[PDB]
Amino acid sequence: HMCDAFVGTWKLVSSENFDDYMKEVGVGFATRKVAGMAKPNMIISVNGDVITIKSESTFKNTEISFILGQEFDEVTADDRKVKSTITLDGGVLVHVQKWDGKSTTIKRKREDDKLVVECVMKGVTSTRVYERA
Ligand SMILES: O=C([O-])c1cc(C2CCCCC2)ccc1O
Repeated sequence: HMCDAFVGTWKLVSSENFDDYMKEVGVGFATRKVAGMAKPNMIISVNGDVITIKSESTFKNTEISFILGQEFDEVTADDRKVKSTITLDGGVLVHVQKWDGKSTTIKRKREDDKLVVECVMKGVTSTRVYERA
């Protein structure tokens, strides 16, 4: 019952500063333009202790599965090879990615009927709001 309020299928409804976030992370121009245009569906599910997050769009379809607090190796949609740990902190899913001595944090929060995603790198924040599909 750890992530009950996050489970379901979610669709992007608004975005702010996403280009700038992608630039901070090091994403190249063509990828930023195509990924920025994406309208992803985020599908979150839980089976026992294993959480699965899928992100589907015309840009890329990705899937991660994990156990809270347990590190994994992930290839991101922009093809970074990162070491990721996802934890629950005060009801917020906190996803930290480390690679090449850099770090970024992606927080997912339930706020009213929305799932709000905040992506942060070096003072550059992007806010992505999803609603139930
Ligand atoms: O679409 C999203 O909402 C979303 C996308 C990403 C990555 C996409 C590829 C480039 C780096 C960011 C990270 C978190 C997100 O929440």
